Amino acid sequence: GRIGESWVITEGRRLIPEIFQWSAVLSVCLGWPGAVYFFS
Amino acid sequence: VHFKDGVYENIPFKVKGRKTPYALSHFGFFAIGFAVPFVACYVQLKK
Amino acid sequence: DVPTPYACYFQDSATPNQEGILELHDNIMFYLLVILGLVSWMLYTIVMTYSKNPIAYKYIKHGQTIEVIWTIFPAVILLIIAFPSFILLYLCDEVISPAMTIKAIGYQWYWKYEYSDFINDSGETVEFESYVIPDELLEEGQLRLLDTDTSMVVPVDTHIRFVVTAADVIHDFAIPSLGIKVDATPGRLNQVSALIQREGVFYGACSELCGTGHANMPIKIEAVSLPKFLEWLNEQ
Amino acid sequence: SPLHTVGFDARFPQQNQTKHCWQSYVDYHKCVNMKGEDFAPCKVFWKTYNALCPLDWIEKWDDQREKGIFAGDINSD
Amino acid sequence: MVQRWLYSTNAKDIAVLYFMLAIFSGMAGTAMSLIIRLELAAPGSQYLHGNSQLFNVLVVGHAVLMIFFLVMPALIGGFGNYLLPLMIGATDTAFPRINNIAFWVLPMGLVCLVTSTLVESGAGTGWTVYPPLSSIQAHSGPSVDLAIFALHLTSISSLLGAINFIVTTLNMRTNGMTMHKLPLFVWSIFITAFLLLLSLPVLSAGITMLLLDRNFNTSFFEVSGGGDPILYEHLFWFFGHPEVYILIIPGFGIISHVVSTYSKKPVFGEISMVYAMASIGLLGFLVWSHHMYIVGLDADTRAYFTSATMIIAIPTGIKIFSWLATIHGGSIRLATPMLYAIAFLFLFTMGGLTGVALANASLDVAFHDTYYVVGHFHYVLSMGAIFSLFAGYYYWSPQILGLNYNEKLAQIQFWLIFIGANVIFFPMHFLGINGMPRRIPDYPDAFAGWNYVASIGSFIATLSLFLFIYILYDQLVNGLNNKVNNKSVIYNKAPDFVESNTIFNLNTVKSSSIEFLLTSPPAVHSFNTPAVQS
Amino acid sequence: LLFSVGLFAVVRMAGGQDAKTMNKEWQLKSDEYLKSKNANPWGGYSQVQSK
Amino acid sequence: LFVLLTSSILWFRDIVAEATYLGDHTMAVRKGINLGFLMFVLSEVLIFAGLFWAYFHSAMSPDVTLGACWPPVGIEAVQPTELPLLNTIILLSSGATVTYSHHALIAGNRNKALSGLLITFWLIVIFVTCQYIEYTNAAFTISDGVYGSVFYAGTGLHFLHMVMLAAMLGVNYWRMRNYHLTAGHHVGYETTIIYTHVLDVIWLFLYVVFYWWGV
Amino acid sequence: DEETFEEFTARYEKEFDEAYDLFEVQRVLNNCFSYDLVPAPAVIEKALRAARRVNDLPTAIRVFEALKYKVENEDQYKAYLDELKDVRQELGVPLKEELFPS
Amino acid sequence: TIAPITGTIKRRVIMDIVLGFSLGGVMASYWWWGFHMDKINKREKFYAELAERKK
Ligand code: HEA
Ligand code: HEA
Ligand SMILES: [Cu+2]
Repeated sequence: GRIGESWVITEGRRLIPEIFQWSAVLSVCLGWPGAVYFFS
Repeated sequence: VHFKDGVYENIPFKVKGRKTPYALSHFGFFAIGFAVPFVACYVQLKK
Repeated sequence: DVPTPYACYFQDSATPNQEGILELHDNIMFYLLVILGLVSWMLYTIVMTYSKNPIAYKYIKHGQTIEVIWTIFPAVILLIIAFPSFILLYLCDEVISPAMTIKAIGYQWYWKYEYSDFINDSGETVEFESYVIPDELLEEGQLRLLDTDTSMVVPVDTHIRFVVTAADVIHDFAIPSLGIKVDATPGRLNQVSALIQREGVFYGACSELCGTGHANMPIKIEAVSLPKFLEWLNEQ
Repeated sequence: SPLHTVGFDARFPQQNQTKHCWQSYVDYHKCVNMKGEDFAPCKVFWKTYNALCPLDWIEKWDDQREKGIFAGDINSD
Repeated sequence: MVQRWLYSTNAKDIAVLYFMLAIFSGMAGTAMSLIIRLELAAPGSQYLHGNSQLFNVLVVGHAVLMIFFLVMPALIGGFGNYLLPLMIGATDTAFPRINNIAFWVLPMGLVCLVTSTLVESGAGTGWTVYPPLSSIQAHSGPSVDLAIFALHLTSISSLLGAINFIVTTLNMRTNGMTMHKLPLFVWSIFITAFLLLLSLPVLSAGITMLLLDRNFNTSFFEVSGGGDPILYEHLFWFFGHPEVYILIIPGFGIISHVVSTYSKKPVFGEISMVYAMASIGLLGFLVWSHHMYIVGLDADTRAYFTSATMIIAIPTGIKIFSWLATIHGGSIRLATPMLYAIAFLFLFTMGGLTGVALANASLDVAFHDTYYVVGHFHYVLSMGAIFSLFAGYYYWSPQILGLNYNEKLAQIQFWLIFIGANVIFFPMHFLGINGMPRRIPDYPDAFAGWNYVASIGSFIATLSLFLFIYILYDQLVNGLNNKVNNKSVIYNKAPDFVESNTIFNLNTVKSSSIEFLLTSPPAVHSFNTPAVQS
Repeated sequence: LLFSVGLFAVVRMAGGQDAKTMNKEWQLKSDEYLKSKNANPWGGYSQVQSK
Repeated sequence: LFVLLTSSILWFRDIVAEATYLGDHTMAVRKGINLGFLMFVLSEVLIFAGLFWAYFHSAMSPDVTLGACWPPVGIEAVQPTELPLLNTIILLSSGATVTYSHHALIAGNRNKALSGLLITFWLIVIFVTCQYIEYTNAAFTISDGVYGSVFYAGTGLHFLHMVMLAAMLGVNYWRMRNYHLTAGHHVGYETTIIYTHVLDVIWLFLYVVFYWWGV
Repeated sequence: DEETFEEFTARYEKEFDEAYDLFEVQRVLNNCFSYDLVPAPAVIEKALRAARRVNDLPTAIRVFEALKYKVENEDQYKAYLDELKDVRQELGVPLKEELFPS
Repeated sequence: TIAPITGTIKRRVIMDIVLGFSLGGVMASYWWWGFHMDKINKREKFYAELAERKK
């Protein structure tokens, strides 16, 4: 109820949505090492 | 001095004119956008 | 060491002060990266949640207790990151048992180095010249903007002071590997403490405007074995 | 110079050493050009004006004294 | 008919004219910076035959032009003379003659600086004019004198404008308005004007002293003759750092106004941070000397300077978190002001992070004059000034013209400048750690790929400027179409799930000032009645 | 982006050749000279940039 | 330069002529012009203070070489002292006698005001003549070898503000000759009341030192 | 400063006594839902009768779907379900059978 | 029909700040530890040649 539904997202923000944050910075690895490999 | 409604006259240019329908003055603005560095280079060196 | 294309790491440390300051800066930038990640996650979660926010709250103003909590958090954080900075600066600004001195008073658009600490044959000073190598003089065996007429030899495993000054315009004695850089006022005089630990070749430049020939004023130093260094100071 | 020639800096530990050579040279000149016999009292701080102080200023002062015209704001006595 | 554009007694014409002058200077600076980066695209002489003298001439032209004719005039003058006396309820601002004199002494500066840049000798010492680097022996001719005269006249213009703003705030306040609860923009302009009034005269005195040295051939700061140029170096620092505050704080006020009028919620700790900004303005005279750590000051002096420079750095994070709370719990719209403010705040967080990395004095020994310092201030100045001006324009164009601007063009413009800035500024970390040596016309070819990507980003910025001018043309030619259809944004803020269509139509804006619902700028006689507020 | 890359390509083509030295073999010789002695940091990685 | 100066003076006298002639004067215009003129004189005061501090800063002698201990003994150049002391002392006397003569004028506006204006004209003429006597061959030619020319340069640059003070007094007198500046929306009086009070303080600051110090 | 919240409620009822159009209903609903407080069934019924004083069924849809989606409140459903059921059965506003099957 | 309300302001910011700190710390620390162990092994090797120079 008040406690059971409180942890739906309170403790769920560490394993459910971290993929979004990880992919929000994934551009660096695909972009800059790719350019390094292309030029060198 | 107090006859400006303030809809299209606020700009310090005249919209009217067949020779310059905001086409000659703005092309001059285009020219002067890159004119000063080009002439600065041209005075001492080549472009 | 030597600048390299598409590098990913700082050059090898040449003095213990360099390694200490780089490690402390690494810890500082670790803290900076974690707080930047904090702020980035703040922004990301807030925008993602409120791109479809149903209700806009309006009556939360100060929260004085938690307000002063995040007001006193940065102060203690900066004090914590400054205590190692405090001890590092207190150790670095002092000179502990210096051994010898090398001086560099470069003229306009080129460098000049002085080795008055060592005697060439008997009493007389050691002094030489060093000028840039342009494209026309860039033959097979020289580097553009990285090779000078004469290299600068350094005594390995020896505490060395850098009594640096200028003549006409401020010239910047820059050796990134040694972690040394001081702008030399022509009328003033500045000295710093350092000592090279390993044997190697390092390149530098002038990171301070000189004039028309400011660019072609490189610094080319090197390190060799102690008998070889002593012999070089003997012959020159 | 095995990491120790003069020990800890005591003459002027600060990085800036602008007004450093003149004081290190005036006492030496006074002790030298007074009788020309004994220099023992002023025979301990040689490295102060030999390595810590640039030798260019020292040789410039020596040349100026030799030629009879000095550039520094000093006193004849 | 020409007295309106030559003897404008009204503030709005002067504001738009300053905007035009600043945008012209900015586009010229951007084009010539593109030329410079093309010269630095690859080592050697591909387009310019070496000429390091000419190289530093255009480098100093770059710096001086964008600092003195792009960021300064419009960003303060337009917003000040359009809001500060208008929102308070004053009928008309005083001192039209002073503003006209400032305008008409400006072309002296423009022409003199053009002649100074277009002589064979020229002045090319960069933004630093400390002798004997700025000596007449290398940079001969009249360039130094013309630059000094331009400095003097620009300082006079800015100081007189600040005086007019200050007297308007102090005297033209309406009866129904408390001083403690002034809006953040008013306090921002107040602090900026007072810091300018306490900073510009010192630099003006130093510049006059240098002019006397160059004319009468005296010995004050030359190394020969027992001079101390470090005095003028400290004067320039105590100008620039408060001048950095002058350039940034009005941007902070503009962002605060945007977020307050958009997010529909109050700014967290509004009065507390008004007091904090007052403290910043009072204490800015103590953190001006964190750049001279290597000149030869004492260790205790280094400790004092570093202690000050990281003890006055908390309010930056305080403002970051306050605006984060201001956008927290409310409604955020996919509008250009939102994204402009978000990008500006994020890149400012990275810039402040780099500055905090620079705050330490021990690390400065190996970090000063490296690439990291120039990368840091390019970060902070570039994003701050450029994004603040862009957000101000895209947030205020319907406020001063009433003709809607395309949403699609604005979004693609933002994306272009944003991607250009990111691709330019990301590799600077590697560039700093390697130690790219600054101000070299022919740098070592090791950084060739990074120079290539920097040139690509610069050219992206230039085509973005072309998009800017084309967007201006599109607005001028199709404002009526934008008003007719939905191709452009019609209302600043979207309604919430509480409002009926008619109610929102008759309650389109609930802001803190009448400017939003004030009709397109009326004649020179506006605000005929005082503003009453309770 | 396409306009950027195309205009850069055409302006580079119109610029013409402006480097009579520093070919690939020049860089190879310089890297071999630098990375043959004097306490090399694992032989370096100074690859030639491009054509 | 002379025709530019005449054009500027003509523009100033013209604009004060339209100010006195068009009328339409309220408290707004008078207060605004008075505040603006006070700001201008405050800027002039700040310029004076900056110029004074330009040569005042040599107190602790923080230099490095060729001096670093004022005075840098070793050079016997021309001493700038004792040349302008007559001018500064007669200016001190004039400032002392006009510290409240302007207020006496504004209170009375009678024949005593005419006498005050006449004596002011005579004293400023004496000042400009005693400045003009040493015009070219004052100390030497300013071409090379500078050791003590800083005081002379300071006096030369300070004389200019007195020059425009005399010019504004003359243009005010001619404006009264044109019958425009009466006891209404006064612009000359509203500034000349505080001109002496804002001038004497800074001149005493510049005279207590820079003449009794640095010799 | 954790100020009182019933003062704004009493302001809502005193404006209800001065209510003259649906505009005041919109204003009071926006002000009440803006606050962090969860409205009790009493004040919810007061808002509902204020909206029905002009007899505007779309306003009833607004208030009901706002109650369904006012505040996450750690994802409170069952209380919301029973509250919506009773505030529906008091008068009868069947609308969830239309927009949901879309 | 719950009467005691207005108790959600305190914990929202607390959970947000702790989650942000944890996520930023982990994200930074990954590459920080990787590049740090790279540097530490390189420095240990360099110390090995430094010792062997005098040995
Ligand atoms: C005001 C701060 C500022 C800003 C914004 C910039 C912006 C930029 N700077 Fe500069 N720079 C300095 C301050 C600044 N710089 C300083 C102090 C120096 C050192 C000076 C020296 O030592 O001489 C320097 C030096 C410097 C150098 C060193 C010169 C060298 O030796 O070769 C380089 C190198 O390329 C460079 C590049 C750039 C680039 C690519 C940008 C790009 O960010 C440019 C992008 C800018 C735009 C986006 C402008 C858009 C134009 C508009 C039309 C505006 C429209 C707005 C409205 C009116 C609505 N800068
Ligand atoms: C927009 C303007 C701006 C801003 C905001 C800053 C911000 C800062 N700057 Fe910088 N700076 C410049 C403009 C700016 N700077 C310019 C033009 C120069 C070049 C001048 C010259 O050297 O030539 C320069 C150079 C410069 C130097 C010169 C380096 C050297 O000596 O050569 C130093 C050195 O200390 C420095 C320090 C700082 C610091 C500590 C901050 C801090 O205030 C940053 C504040 C932000 C943070 C606080 C981070 C985000 C918030 C937090 C994570 C909160 C928690 C963290 C802490 C409280 C520890 N700056
Ligand atoms: Cu600072």
